Parts: sequence; C-alpha cells; structure tokens
Amino acid sequence: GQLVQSGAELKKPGASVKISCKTSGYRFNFYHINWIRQTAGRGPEWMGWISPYSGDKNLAPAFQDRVIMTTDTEVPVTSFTSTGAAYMEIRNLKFDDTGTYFCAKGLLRDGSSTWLPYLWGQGTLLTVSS
Amino acid sequence: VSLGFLGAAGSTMGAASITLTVQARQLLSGTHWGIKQLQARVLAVEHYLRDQQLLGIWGCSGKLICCTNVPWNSSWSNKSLDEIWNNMTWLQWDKEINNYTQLIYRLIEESQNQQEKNEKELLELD
Amino acid sequence: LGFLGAAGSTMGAASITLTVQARQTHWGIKQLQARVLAVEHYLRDQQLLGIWGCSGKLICCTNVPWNSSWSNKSLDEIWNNMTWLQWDKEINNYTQLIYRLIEESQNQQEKNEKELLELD
Amino acid sequence: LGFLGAAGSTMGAASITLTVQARQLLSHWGIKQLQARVLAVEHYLRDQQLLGIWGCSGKLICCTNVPWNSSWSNKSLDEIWNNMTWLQWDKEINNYTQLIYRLIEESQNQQEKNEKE
Amino acid sequence: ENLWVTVYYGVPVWRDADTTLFCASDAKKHNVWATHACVPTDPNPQEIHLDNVTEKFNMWKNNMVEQMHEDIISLWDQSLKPCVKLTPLCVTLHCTNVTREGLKNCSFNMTTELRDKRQKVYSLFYRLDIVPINENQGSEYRLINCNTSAITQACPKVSFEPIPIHYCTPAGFAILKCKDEGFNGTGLCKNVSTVQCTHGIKPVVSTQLLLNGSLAEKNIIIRSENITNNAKIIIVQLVQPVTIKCIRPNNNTVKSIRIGPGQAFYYTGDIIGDIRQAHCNVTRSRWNKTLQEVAEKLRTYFGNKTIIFAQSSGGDLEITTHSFNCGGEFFYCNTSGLFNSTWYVNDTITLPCRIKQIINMWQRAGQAMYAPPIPGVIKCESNITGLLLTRDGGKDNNVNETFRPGGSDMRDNWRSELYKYKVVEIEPLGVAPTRCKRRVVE
Amino acid sequence: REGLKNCSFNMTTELRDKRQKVYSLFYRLDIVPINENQGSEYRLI
Ligand SMILES: *[C@@H]1O[C@H](CO)[C@@H](O[C@@H]2O[C@H](CO)[C@@H](O[C@@H]3O[C@H](CO[C@H]4O[C@H](CO)[C@@H](O)[C@H](O[C@H]5O[C@H](CO)[C@@H](O)[C@H](O)[C@@H]5O)[C@@H]4O)[C@@H](O)[C@H](O[C@H]4O[C@H](CO)[C@@H](O)[C@H](O)[C@@H]4O)[C@@H]3O)[C@H](O)[C@H]2NC(C)=O)[C@H](O)[C@H]1NC(C)=O
Ligand SMILES: *[C@@H]1O[C@H](CO)[C@@H](O[C@@H]2O[C@H](CO)[C@@H](O[C@@H]3O[C@H](CO)[C@@H](O)[C@H](O[C@H]4O[C@H](CO)[C@@H](O)[C@H](O)[C@@H]4O[C@H]4O[C@H](CO)[C@@H](O)[C@H](O)[C@@H]4O)[C@@H]3O)[C@H](O)[C@H]2NC(C)=O)[C@H](O)[C@H]1NC(C)=O
Ligand SMILES: *[C@@H]1O[C@H](CO)[C@@H](O[C@@H]2O[C@H](CO)[C@@H](O[C@@H]3O[C@H](CO[C@H]4O[C@H](CO)[C@@H](O)[C@H](O)[C@@H]4O)[C@@H](O)[C@H](O[C@H]4O[C@H](CO)[C@@H](O)[C@H](O)[C@@H]4O)[C@@H]3O)[C@H](O)[C@H]2NC(C)=O)[C@H](O)[C@H]1NC(C)=O
Ligand SMILES: *[C@@H]1O[C@H](CO)[C@@H](O[C@@H]2O[C@H](CO)[C@@H](O[C@@H]3O[C@H](CO)[C@@H](O)[C@H](O)[C@@H]3O)[C@H](O)[C@H]2NC(C)=O)[C@H](O)[C@H]1NC(C)=O
Ligand SMILES: *[C@@H]1O[C@H](CO)[C@@H](O[C@@H]2O[C@H](CO)[C@@H](O[C@@H]3O[C@H](CO)[C@@H](O)[C@H](O)[C@@H]3O)[C@H](O)[C@H]2NC(C)=O)[C@H](O)[C@H]1NC(C)=O
Ligand SMILES: *[C@@H]1O[C@H](CO)[C@@H](O[C@@H]2O[C@H](CO)[C@@H](O)[C@H](O)[C@H]2NC(C)=O)[C@H](O)[C@H]1NC(C)=O
Ligand SMILES: *[C@@H]1O[C@H](CO)[C@@H](O[C@@H]2O[C@H](CO)[C@@H](O)[C@H](O)[C@H]2NC(C)=O)[C@H](O)[C@H]1NC(C)=O
Ligand SMILES: *[C@@H]1O[C@H](CO)[C@@H](O[C@@H]2O[C@H](CO)[C@@H](O)[C@H](O)[C@H]2NC(C)=O)[C@H](O)[C@H]1NC(C)=O
Ligand SMILES: *[C@@H]1O[C@H](CO)[C@@H](O[C@@H]2O[C@H](CO)[C@@H](O)[C@H](O)[C@H]2NC(C)=O)[C@H](O)[C@H]1NC(C)=O
Ligand SMILES: *[C@@H]1O[C@H](CO)[C@@H](O[C@@H]2O[C@H](CO)[C@@H](O)[C@H](O)[C@H]2NC(C)=O)[C@H](O)[C@H]1NC(C)=O
Ligand SMILES: *[C@@H]1O[C@H](CO)[C@@H](O[C@@H]2O[C@H](CO)[C@@H](O)[C@H](O)[C@H]2NC(C)=O)[C@H](O)[C@H]1NC(C)=O
Ligand SMILES: *[C@@H]1O[C@H](CO)[C@@H](O[C@@H]2O[C@H](CO)[C@@H](O)[C@H](O)[C@H]2NC(C)=O)[C@H](O)[C@H]1NC(C)=O
Ligand SMILES: *[C@@H]1O[C@H](CO[C@@H]2O[C@@H](C)[C@@H](O)[C@@H](O)[C@@H]2O)[C@@H](O)[C@H](O)[C@H]1NC(C)=O
Ligand SMILES: *[C@@H]1O[C@H](CO)[C@@H](O)[C@H](O)[C@H]1NC(C)=O
Ligand SMILES: *[C@@H]1O[C@H](CO)[C@@H](O)[C@H](O)[C@H]1NC(C)=O
Ligand SMILES: *[C@@H]1O[C@H](CO)[C@@H](O)[C@H](O)[C@H]1NC(C)=O
Ligand SMILES: *[C@@H]1O[C@H](CO)[C@@H](O)[C@H](O)[C@H]1NC(C)=O
Ligand SMILES: *[C@@H]1O[C@H](CO)[C@@H](O)[C@H](O)[C@H]1NC(C)=O
Ligand SMILES: *[C@@H]1O[C@H](CO)[C@@H](O)[C@H](O)[C@H]1NC(C)=O
Ligand SMILES: *[C@@H]1O[C@H](CO)[C@@H](O)[C@H](O)[C@H]1NC(C)=O
Ligand SMILES: *[C@@H]1O[C@H](CO)[C@@H](O)[C@H](O)[C@H]1NC(C)=O
Repeated sequence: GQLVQSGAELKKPGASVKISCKTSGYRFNFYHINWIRQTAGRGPEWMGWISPYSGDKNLAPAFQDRVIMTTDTEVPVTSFTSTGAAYMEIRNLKFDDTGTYFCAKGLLRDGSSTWLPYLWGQGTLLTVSS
Repeated sequence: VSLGFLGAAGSTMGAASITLTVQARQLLSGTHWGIKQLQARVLAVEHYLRDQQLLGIWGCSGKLICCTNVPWNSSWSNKSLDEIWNNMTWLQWDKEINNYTQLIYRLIEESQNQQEKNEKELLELD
Repeated sequence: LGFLGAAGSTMGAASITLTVQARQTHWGIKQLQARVLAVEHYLRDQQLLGIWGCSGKLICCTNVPWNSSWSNKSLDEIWNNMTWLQWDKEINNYTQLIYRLIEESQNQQEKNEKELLELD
Repeated sequence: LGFLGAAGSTMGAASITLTVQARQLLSHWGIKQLQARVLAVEHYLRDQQLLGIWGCSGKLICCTNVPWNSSWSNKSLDEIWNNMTWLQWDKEINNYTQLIYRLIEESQNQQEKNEKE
Repeated sequence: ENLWVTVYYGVPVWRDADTTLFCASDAKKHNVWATHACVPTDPNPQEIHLDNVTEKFNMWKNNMVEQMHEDIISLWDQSLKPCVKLTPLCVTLHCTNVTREGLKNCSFNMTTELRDKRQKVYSLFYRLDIVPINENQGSEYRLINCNTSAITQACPKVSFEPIPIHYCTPAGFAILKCKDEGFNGTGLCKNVSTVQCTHGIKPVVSTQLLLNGSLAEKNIIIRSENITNNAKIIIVQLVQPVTIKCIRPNNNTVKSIRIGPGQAFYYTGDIIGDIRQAHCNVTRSRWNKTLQEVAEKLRTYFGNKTIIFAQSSGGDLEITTHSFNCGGEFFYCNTSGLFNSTWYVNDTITLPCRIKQIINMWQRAGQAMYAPPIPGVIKCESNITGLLLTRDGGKDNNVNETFRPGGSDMRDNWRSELYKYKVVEIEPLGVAPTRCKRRVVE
Repeated sequence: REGLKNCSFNMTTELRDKRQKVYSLFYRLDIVPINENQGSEYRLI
C-alpha cells in the first residue's frame, strides 16, 4: 500500500490549511486513517484518527477545537483494493503548529491494535510566518 | 443479531468463525421444468455430501471446527496468525492457498489413518 | 413393538423405542423421484444433527436452558402425561427458535474448546 | 498407491491406505445420467448408514463388543493380517458377513440402553 | 430446577403429506399396466398396530386417489404410442345389412403397402361405432370418431387384464391404515396401523357396478361425503359378492390387411353361425337379497322412508350403462333389470349388452382407441363388489326416496379401495426439556 | 393497399375421399406468388 500527501505551503498566522492524503493499493474503508504531527519543540503528537467505514473519529483533546477530519468515498480498482483520500483541516494556525504532518494507515481490521499507523506517507512541511 | 447467509463474507476470518452455523445450515435447503428441478435436487445432494465425505475421512465429522495433527508449512503461507485471523477475509485466504488445498487435504487424511491405527494398537495392548 | 408403535405411548415411554424408529418407463421415472426424495429427507435430519454436534446419538443433551414461555409444564406433566404428537403441537411455533439456539450454543462451545487447546 | 493399489497387499499393509478408497466413492439420456448419479449416492449412504447403526460413524477403524466366533474362521491373527489379502478374506467369510452385521447392530442396541442410564 | 433442551431422534411424530408413490408387484401377452417395471414385493409384508392412536381419515380428500388416476391414464396412453395409427380408416363407408341391426356390412377403400394402390375391404362394424352421413340415402356412413379425434388401434399383443398394484411409500414417509370393522371413510378411526405399502389394488374400470374388489367384513358399508346432498355419489360396499356371468355368443372370424409399411388393421370379416346379442346373467335370488340389505342400511339415513331403486335418467351411453373389459372386448350393459325395485320394509336376471370397438374410457375430447376384435366366443365371470348410487333431490315428499346407478367421476372407483389409507410424513427430530446438561471440556 | 388477399383452395376433410372448398383472408406477408408469375396463383411462404 502507498500513501501520498499535499505538498508543503506557507501560511499566515490564524490561516486555515487543508491537507489531502491520497491512498492506493489497499481497501480504503478497511482501515483507520491516522494523522500525526511532529515538531522540533514537541516531538511526535497525535491529532487523532478517522474511520472511513463509519465516519467515526477520535480526536485528541489538544486538537478537538481546531482539527476537522473528512474522507472521500472509495473508488475500487480490484475486488480487494481501492483508491480514495482522507483530508484534514486545521484552523487558527499558530507558529507553534509549524512542523511535519503525516498521514498513516491503520494496522489491522480487527483485534486490540487496529488503528496503529502501520504505513506512513512521506509527510510534508507546514510553515507559518507573518 | 445474525448477519444472515454469507453476511460474514466481508468479515475477518476470526469474526467469521462466529457464524459458521449460518452457512452450514441450508446447504440442502438453499415436462421441461420438472426435469430441471430434479437435476437441481440431485446436484444439491452431491454438493453437500462432497464436503461431508471429506470430513468423515478426516475424523472431523460432527464438528464445525476440527483441530488436526498436521503442522503448518511456511511455504503455504509465511503469515503470522494476526496477519491471517485479524486482517483477512476467508475469500482472500482461499486464494492465497488455492494451490495447496488438495495437498493439505491429503496430509490430513494420512494423519487420520495413522492416528486410528495407533489408537487400535493402544487398545490391543490393554 | 415396531415402527411408530410407541406413537400412542407417553413421551417418556417412547424413549426406549427410538432405536427402532431411527431405522428407515412411467414407473421408472416415479421410482427415480422416490429415491431422491428418500435421500433428501434422510440427509435433512442428519444435517441438523451434525450442526448441533448431536450426530451419532439418539438422545443428545445441549447447553440451551429451557424457556418457560415455550412451555410452563413440569417434567412430569410433559414426559408422563403427553404423547410426542401432542407435544409437537405445543411447541410448533417455537421449534425453529429452539433449533437456532442450539446451533449458536454449539458454535460457542467449539470456539471455547479450540481456545482451551491453544493454551495447552 | 492409487485407488485400490493396496488390493493385492496384506490386510495389515492395506490398512494404511483406507483413506485412498474411502474418497472417490462420490465423484432420454438425462434420466439415465441421473439414475447413475443417484446410485452412486445411495451406495455411499448405504455404507454410512451401517456405520451409524454400528456406532462406528466418523471412524475408518471401529472396534466393537462382538466376540469372534471361531467357526467363522480358526485362523490366527498373524495368519490373517500378514498372510492374506482383503479380497481373500471376504471370500472366506462371505457366508457369515450378514450374520456378523446383525450381531454388531444388536450390540449397539444394548449399548444405547446402558448409555441412557 | 434448571431445565435444558434435549434433542431426540427417532421420535414418533407425523404430519399429513402429499408424496410421490411408486408401484410394487409380485414376481412373475404383454400387460398394458407395465407391472414388470414395478419393485418386487416383500415376501412377508410388515404391519405395525398402533395402540392408543386415533386418526382422522377423509377418503374424499385423499390425494392417493388423484395420483392413482393419473398413473392409470399415463400407462394407458404409453401403451398406444407404438401401435397402428389407423388414420386411413376414417373414410366414407358404404354399408348394407348383414347377410336387431346391431351390425352392418361395410365397404371402403383402405390404403395398402404402396401409396399408389388402394384395396376394397369388407368388414363388420357395430352400429354404435357408426354415424350416418346426412345425404339422406341411408347408405353412406362414417366412423363416430371422425369428427372428434384420431383413433389408434390397440396392439393385439397387449392385454388389458388387471394386475394388482401395491402402492409403496418412500423412506421417511409411511401409510396409515384404518382397521375398524366398519368405516365409512370419514371421521376418526379407532384402530390404526402402519404399512409400507397398500394391499394390491386391481385397476378395474367400470361405470355402475364395482367389480372384483374388496368385500366388507361384517355389514354393508355406505359411504358419501354428504348423504343429505343428493348430488354426491354414494358408494356401497357389499359383504358378499354377487356373481355376474357375461358372454358374447358370436363366433367372430378375424381377418387383417396391411395398411402401410409396418402397419396392419384387424377387423371381423364375418360371423359363423346365428348372430346373437351379447348378455350378462345376475342370479335373481342373490340380487334381491342384496338389494334388500342395501335398502335396510340406506333407510337408516332417511327417516324410514320407502326405498326406490330406478334406472338411470338418461345421458351418454358411458353413463347410462354398466361398462367393463371382458376378454379385451368392451361391453356396455343395460342394468335396468337390476335396479328396478321398491322396498316397503314389510332364477336369473338376463341383461342385454352391446359391444363397441371405438372407446374413450377417460372421457377425453381429442382421443379415441380402436379395439381389435377378439376371435371366437368370449366368456368371463366377475364379482359385483359394490354399487355406485346417486339420489333424486328437489322433492319435499317424505313418502319415499329414489336411487339411480352410476356417475361421471371415474376416480370414485379408486376410492373404494383407497378409502382406508392415508399418507403421512415422518419427522424423527424433536426437542423436550430434561434435567440433563451437556458436559464440556474443562 | 394489398395488406390482404382473398384466397381460395381445396382443403382436406374429415374423410379421406372428400374435399371442401375454402375461402379465407390472408395477410400479404404470408403469401408468395407461384414462380410462373401469372399473378392469380399463390402459395404459403
Ligand atoms: C467491515 O469493515 C470494517 C473495517 O475493517 C470492520 O470494522 C472493524 O470491526 C472490528 C470489530 O471488532 C473493530 O474492532 C474493534 O475496534 C475498536 C476500535 O475503537 C473504535 O471503534 C469503536 C466502535 O464502537 C468506537 O466506540 C471507538 O471510539 C469511541 O469510544 C472511544 C473510547 O471511549 C472514544 O475515545 C472515541 O472518541 C469514541 O467515542 C473507536 O472509534 C476496539 O475498541 C475494539 O476492541 C474490542 O474488541 C477487540 C476484538 O474482540 C478486543 O481485542 C478488545 O479487547 C476489545 O474488546 C475492537 O478492536 C475495528 O476497529 C473495525 N474497523 C474499523 C476501521 O472501524 C467491520 O466490522 C466490517 N464488517 C463486516 C460485516 O465484516
Ligand atoms: C374378474 O375376475 C375374474 C377372475 O380373475 C376375471 O376372469 C378371468 O379372466 C382371465 C383373463 O381374461 C381368464 O383367463 C383367460 O381365459 C380365456 C378363456 O378363453 C383365455 O383365452 C385367456 O388366454 C388368452 O388371452 C390371454 C389374454 O391376456 C393371453 O395372455 C393368453 O395367451 C390367451 O391368448 C392366446 O391364446 C388364445 C387361445 O384361444 C388366442 O385366442 C389368443 O389370440 C392368444 O394367442 C385366459 O387364459 C379367466 O378364465 C377368467 N375367469 C373366469 C372365471 O371367467 C374377470 O375378467 C375379471 N373381470 C374384470 C372386469 O376384470
Ligand atoms: C373407391 O374409390 C373409387 C374412386 O372414388 C370409387 O369409384 C367411384 O365410385 C363412384 C360411385 O360410388 C363413381 O361415381 C360416379 O361418377 C359418375 C361420373 O362422374 C362425373 O363427374 C366426375 C366429377 O365429379 C367426372 O370426373 C366424371 O368424368 C363424370 O363426368 C357420376 O355420373 C355418378 O353420379 C351418379 O351417382 C351419384 C352417387 O352418389 C349420384 O349422387 C349422382 O346424382 C348420380 O346419380 C357417380 O358420381 C366414380 O366415378 C368412381 N370412380 C372411378 C375412378 O371409377 C369406388 O367405388 C371406391 N370403392 C369403395 C369400396 O368405396
Ligand atoms: C506384492 O507381493 C509381494 C509378495 O507377497 C510382497 O512382498 C513382501 O513385501 C513386504 C513389504 O510390503 C516384505 O516385508 C518385509 O520383509 C522383510 C524380510 O524380508 C522384513 O524384515 C520387513 O520387516 C518386512 O516384513 C516381504 O518380505 C515381501 N515378501 C517377499 C516374499 O519378498 C509385496 O509387498 C506385495 N506388494 C504390495 C504393494 O502389497
Ligand atoms: C344366461 O341365462 C340364459 C337364460 O337362462 C342362458 O340361456 C340358456 O343357455 C343354454 C345353453 O346355451 C340353453 O340350453 C341349450 O339350448 C340349445 C338350444 O338349441 C340346446 O340344443 C342345448 O341342448 C341346451 O338345452 C338354454 O336353452 C338357454 N335358456 C334360454 C331361456 O334361452 C345363458 O346360457 C346364460 N348365460 C351364461 C353365460 O350362463
Ligand atoms: C360428431 O357427430 C355426432 C353425430 O352427428 C354429433 O352428435 C350430436 O351432437 C349434438 C351437438 O352438436 C348433440 O346435441 C346430439 O345429442 C349428438 N347426438 C348423439 C346421438 O349423441 C356430435 O356432436 C359430433 N361432434 C362434434 C364435435 O361435432
Ligand atoms: C368371487 O366370489 C367367489 C365366491 O362366491 C370367490 O370364490 C370363493 O372364494 C372363497 C374365499 O377365497 C373360497 O373360500 C371359495 O372356495 C371360493 N369358491 C370357489 C368356487 O372357488 C372368488 O374368489 C371371487 N372372485 C374374485 C375375483 O374375488
Ligand atoms: C361417517 O361417520 C362420521 C362419524 O360418525 C359421520 O360424521 C358425523 O355425522 C354426524 C351426523 O349427525 C354429525 O353430527 C357429526 O358432526 C359428524 N362428524 C364430523 C366430525 O363431521 C358421517 O356423517 C358419516 N358418513 C356417512 C356418509 O354416514
Ligand atoms: C350436506 O348437504 C346439505 C344439502 O346440500 C347441506 O344443507 C343445506 O345447506 C344450504 C346452505 O349451504 C341450505 O340452503 C339448505 O337448506 C341445507 N339443506 C338442508 C336439508 O338443511 C348441509 O350443510 C351439508 N352438510 C355439510 C356438512 O356440508
Ligand atoms: C368358431 O368357428 C371356427 C371355424 O368354424 C371353429 O374352428 C374350426 O373348427 C373346425 C371344426 O372343428 C376345425 O376343423 C378347424 O380347424 C377350426 N379352425 C380353427 C382355426 O381352429 C371354432 O371352433 C369355432 N369356435 C367355437 C367356440 O365354436
Ligand atoms: C335400458 O333398458 C330399458 C328397458 O328396455 C330402456 O327403457 C326403454 O327404452 C325404450 C327406448 O325406445 C322405450 O321405448 C321404452 O318404453 C323404455 N322402457 C321403459 C320401461 O321406460 C332404457 O332406455 C335402456 N337404456 C339405454 C341407455 O338403452
Ligand atoms: C313416491 O314419491 C313420489 C313423489 O316424490 C310420489 O309421486 C306422486 O304419485 C302420485 C300418484 O300416487 C302422482 O299423482 C303424483 O303426480 C306424483 N308426484 C310426483 C312429484 O311425481 C309417488 O306416488 C310415491 N310412491 C309411493 C309408492 O307412495
Ligand atoms: C493487513 O493487510 C494490509 C493489506 O495487504 C493485504 O492483506 C494482507 C493480509 C496480505 O494478504 C497482503 O498480501 C494483501 O495485499 C497490509 O497493508 C497491512 O500491513 C496488514 N497489516 C498487518 C499488521 O500485517
Ligand atoms: C514443507 O514444504 C516443503 C515444500 O515446500 C516440503 O519439502 C517439506 O517437507 C514440508 N514440511 C513438512 C513438515 O511437511
Ligand atoms: C498457483 O499456481 C499458479 C501457476 O500454476 C500461479 O500462477 C499462481 O500464482 C499460484 N497461486 C498462488 C496463490 O500461489
Ligand atoms: C425467555 O424468552 C423471552 C422472550 O422474549 C426472553 O425475554 C427471556 O429472557 C427468556 N428467558 C430466559 C430464561 O432466557
Ligand atoms: C401457534 O400459532 C398458531 C397459529 O399459527 C396458534 O393456533 C397456536 O395456538 C400457537 N401455539 C401456541 C402454543 O401459542
Ligand atoms: C336393415 O333392416 C331394416 C329392417 O330390419 C331396414 O329397415 C333397413 O333399411 C335395412 N338396412 C339396409 C341397409 O338395407
Ligand atoms: C359382406 O359383403 C361382402 C360382399 O357381398 C361379402 O363377401 C361378405 O361375406 C359379407 N359379410 C357378411 C358377414 O355377410
Ligand atoms: C319392474 O318391477 C315391477 C314390479 O315392481 C315389474 O312389474 C316390472 O315388470 C319390472 N320391470 C322390468 C323392466 O323388469
Ligand atoms: C378445387 O376443385 C374444383 C373442382 O371443380 C376446381 O375447379 C378448382 O380449381 C379447385 N381449386 C383449386 C385452387 O385448385
């Protein structure tokens, strides 16, 4: 499976940004899509996850008021694979939010650890400046 | 709360094991037209018995789930149990081992015959 | 007695005879249909027993609890005061429900037995 | 090996191949074809019904409680299992086979009565 | 007390069911009923008496009857498929009196082995098989089937003699039999037993009297769906048989002609000696005793009204006369000599008969059969086993009731033997509560 | 319009030795002229 993301762009403080995550080679609806942030002053941090199957999402308390996650309807390629995309929107950007943002694929369809980010996209840089 | 017939087909293999009885039941239940109906009835019987013939030979008859003494060969699949039971449908799994299905069946039959031979000998020694 | 000879006897009395009853161009076409029909009925009953795990036994206890709504009768009222024909009428609307419950219990039992073996 | 490849083998040696023959018992002119298909099914089921009656269902080898009658054969186990084929064996007891089958059925009937208690 | 579901197999439960039945026959010309195809009967048939079982029977709703009727017709039709089509036989006939006027001497152009040639044929025909052509000359005739159906010759090599047929049931199903000493075919039967097959039933075809059937054990049994409704047929089973003897005194000479490649037509060329009408003899003393006993039982349903028997009011010959197959010839006999009687509580009968070569036993439009003549004198004897009666309603006069023989529904003949049987499905599985709980691993 | 033609023929009867004259209307589509092309004689297609 493979994941790719929207390219890096510069934003003003308070601006919104939307990051796409196109996927292929696996069934989109079978796995959770995770979003994870890394910054130099914080290290890795979860922004929560969304299930394309039910539309349910679990947002981390830090991001509940600033992050919205949505998904596209999957388009099949083979009986066992499909294409589709997840999107994340961040509002009220601050300089503290600068860093690399990653899209990642859930680990299992069942069991205790289904949402773990087994596959990661390359990730892209978000920059904030006035 | 049942998913209905084949409702589990899209489920993971582990989840699907919950519904085996749904599929097991109705295998028998679900003039030009008259002959076609007769052929349909005979065919359904042959279909049902084909699988039962294998189970009786394997010693698995009367059971929905039957453990055996035949070791798994990594060449049939190198997947871990989590990769199989929690990440696959049975439809996907059958394709992965489609070339080995008959090989496995013969190994099960050989193991059953040796087991019964040994059980008899253990009783003869008593 | 004989085949169905117990039919007028009580359900409990009949239990001894289950072993006995467990057993059993134009014309040629009808015989073919007759032969197929006999096979379908034999297998229909065996299919249910195999799923229930009761195969090979005339009497098979299960883990499904009796629901008083199916019948509020005591065992003495059922086993000694009724024929199987009378009993069949009393549970005619619940028979399929009972069958599904037996099947669900069998699958849960085998799943649990598998897990016990995995731990050994 | 192969279907009936053991037929000329000693009865003891032949027992290793029972599964080979147990399998493939199953699998106008439309009527003719159906009669043959039904016949194959009836013969398969006939044998399975006998095993169910004998309490031997699901087993390739099934021990019973019926004692061997020396009048059926006076041959030792070593003579039977290592010096005979199954084809020869069936001929020696061909006239007692139905008697043996009835005795097995009677023994199961007694066992069922005991299990009920 | 925790009760648990327990599964039982071999449980004595049954329900009413419609099944396919197959024939069986004792090991043994070709027979029309093809009994050689049947399964050999058990040398010692089993029957199981069911104690404490009472069951509801209804001979008028018994589907074994309808199934038997289809079997009888299907066998009849298959027997005619290889036989000569006689399509060429339907041609203008020129007829004169023979050397009662029951017979005519007719000439016609019959076809031959070659399509280019025709051959004059003289033959005798029964007047009943012939319809005049209205040229009003009286000399030109046609066969009665010509305006309705193609007619097929019965093969001379195929016998119509009845052979008992045992109807047998597939495994998983069984037949219940009523053993009550007297049973009118409906309501509850106290003595019930189970059989794998019926007693052998002869496929006897008749229109007014039931022949060669089973006898009542003690008393005359009168059966009807509804006695009060006069439209319903009344079936009467006799305790003792009354012998009927039938003869065709004519010495027929049978001749044949090829009518095409692979085909031949059989006809009577002449009669040797005096021509005499066919007839049947019923012993008068036995018959009068029989009618009295029937009247005594009928009387119990009607409030002690005077019992009157009478001849059929009219309609088709197949209804108004008693028909039977004797020697392969098809007889129609006038029973007015048997049913003319009144009972107030306080030697032989000779019935005239006529013979048809063209028949339609099942009353089907578009079908007909030509029986070949059987050479020489034909004689047979039969037992009258029962009567088919109907009643004249629409009258409020309470002095008497009137009964007449016969009816249009052929299936009623089978009911007279099948009334005691019922087909049920056996359902070996069932469930009931017990204290027993299934043991499990650990 | 020639959608229909009124045709006459000697049809067979119940008796082999007798014939009947029949008049009938046929659709022109079911009718083929005799190859003699007299225009008065036709046959069924
Ligand atoms: C069709 O395909 C889909 C996708 O593959 C299948 O969906 C998968 O089904 C399995 C069924 O077991 C799921 O496994 C479980 O996953 C959950 C994950 O938690 C999430 O889902 C919950 C759904 O009710 C939801 O409640 C959770 O979120 C709420 O609650 C939390 C906690 O309060 C809160 O933080 C959130 O904000 C929400 O309010 C959450 O989104 C997991 O919890 C389950 O654990 C139990 O079961 C396992 C297995 O028995 C056991 O090991 C555990 O110990 C525990 O008992 C379980 O792992 C899987 O997640 C589904 N996948 C997706 C992508 O949704 C579907 O079943 C398929 N259909 C058919 C017909 O086959
Ligand atoms: C009610 O029951 C009674 C008693 O069962 C029935 O009466 C008996 O019926 C049988 C059968 O018809 C009869 O037996 C025949 O006697 C005839 C006497 O002439 C024989 O000719 C006849 O044999 C010839 O016909 C058979 C037809 O199947 C052939 O199989 C057989 O080979 C004979 O035919 C050949 O030989 C003759 C020789 O003349 C020749 O003309 C033929 O072309 C052919 O080559 C039977 O043996 C009994 O005699 C009857 N019993 C009595 C007491 O009369 C009665 O019919 C039943 N009633 C009804 C309505 O079914
Ligand atoms: C087998 O079949 C053959 C052929 O059908 C029969 O032979 C025929 O027999 C009939 C009499 O039964 C003959 O009929 C007579 O023909 C005379 C001549 O016919 C004229 O008309 C025809 C056309 O319709 C022309 O072809 C012919 O050349 C003549 O111009 C008539 O004059 C006769 O009429 C008289 O008798 C009839 C009888 O019904 C009356 O209605 C009339 O008013 C009139 O009095 C008559 O029609 C016929 O000719 C014979 N054919 C041949 C070829 O000879 C066999 O009799 C038959 N066999 C059997 C056993 O039936
Ligand atoms: C076809 O028939 C021949 C002759 O009966 C069979 O030969 C026998 O085969 C068995 C093995 O299947 C041999 O058994 C072994 O014998 C040695 C001693 O020679 C012993 O040490 C071993 O433990 C074992 O018992 C047997 O000797 C041999 N007989 C002869 C005379 O050579 C052959 O096997 C048959 N084939 C089949 C497929 O049944
Ligand atoms: C049915 O009943 C009638 C009437 O009883 C029977 O008729 C009788 O038949 C016999 C035998 O044919 C006749 O006797 C013989 O008559 C001739 C006459 O030439 C004579 O030569 C013989 O020596 C002998 O006496 C008898 O007369 C006749 N009765 C009458 C009144 O005509 C008939 O036979 C019965 N049918 C059957 C099948 O039993
Ligand atoms: C075949 O011919 C016969 C004799 O002409 C016809 O018989 C009469 O038919 C009428 C009805 O069309 C009835 O009312 C008469 O009672 C019949 N007469 C007798 C003596 O039975 C018969 O109808 C013709 N069949 C057909 C189908 O036309
Ligand atoms: C017709 O009735 C006669 C009796 O009138 C039957 O023959 C007698 O049958 C009884 C019972 O089997 C025997 O005991 C007698 O010995 C028989 N009598 C003679 C003279 O043989 C005869 O079987 C009946 N026919 C049919 C076809 O049922
Ligand atoms: C046959 O026997 C049955 C049983 O005796 C008769 O049916 C009953 O007839 C009486 C007549 O007064 C009715 O009151 C009952 O209700 C009937 N019972 C049922 C269950 O319907 C039947 O009438 C008899 N048949 C004949 C022809 O006499
Ligand atoms: C038996 O038949 C009689 C006569 O047909 C039935 O009684 C008649 O029923 C109709 C209504 O359906 C009434 O108009 C008549 O007056 C009734 N006749 C008499 C004499 O009462 C009777 O119901 C039938 N019995 C059964 C059980 O069907
Ligand atoms: C019917 O008539 C035929 C012909 O007359 C009778 O049979 C012939 O009888 C004479 C004299 O005995 C014999 O020489 C012939 O050989 C007979 N012919 C055949 C074909 O057998 C016949 O007996 C008569 N039938 C009856 C019952 O009287
Ligand atoms: C059955 O026989 C009776 C008695 O011979 C027939 O009744 C007679 O029919 C003729 C017909 O022309 C009348 O002339 C007589 O007056 C009738 N007699 C009486 C007493 O009514 C009856 O028609 C015959 N049935 C059949 C179907 O032929
Ligand atoms: C039998 O019942 C009928 C009525 O169903 C009686 O018929 C009447 O008889 C007288 C002469 O006695 C005639 O005048 C009438 O016209 C007849 N009526 C009908 C409706 O036809 C007959 O008399 C009775 N029989 C006996 C012996 O009493
Ligand atoms: C779960 O499966 C994902 C998709 O891969 C497909 O399914 C697996 C089970 C294999 O059959 C593979 O060949 C198929 O293409 C994987 O991307 C994912 O990593 C898997 N998860 C784990 C934990 O193995
Ligand atoms: C595993 O499979 C290989 C072939 O891929 C075979 O040679 C080997 O014997 C197998 N191992 C077992 C234990 O069957
Ligand atoms: C089965 O064998 C064929 C070659 O015969 C191969 O193309 C196919 O991929 C194999 N399937 C699996 C699941 O290995
Ligand atoms: C009996 O069946 C009813 C069906 O509504 C259910 O509510 C109840 O819980 C059942 N009782 C037991 C003991 O399972
Ligand atoms: C079962 O349902 C039928 C109607 O279909 C009803 O007549 C019968 O009484 C019911 N049985 C019980 C035990 O309620
Ligand atoms: C036959 O005889 C009767 C008199 O019995 C007569 O009326 C009739 O016309 C005769 N038939 C022929 C064709 O001569
Ligand atoms: C019928 O008429 C023909 C011709 O006259 C004659 O040869 C034949 O014998 C007649 N048949 C009878 C029974 O008189
Ligand atoms: C009918 O019976 C009466 C006596 O009740 C008798 O006088 C009359 O002749 C009989 N009719 C016939 C045709 O026998
Ligand atoms: C029918 O027959 C008559 C006999 O005169 C003949 O004139 C006419 O042409 C025939 N019709 C056809 C279409 O052959």
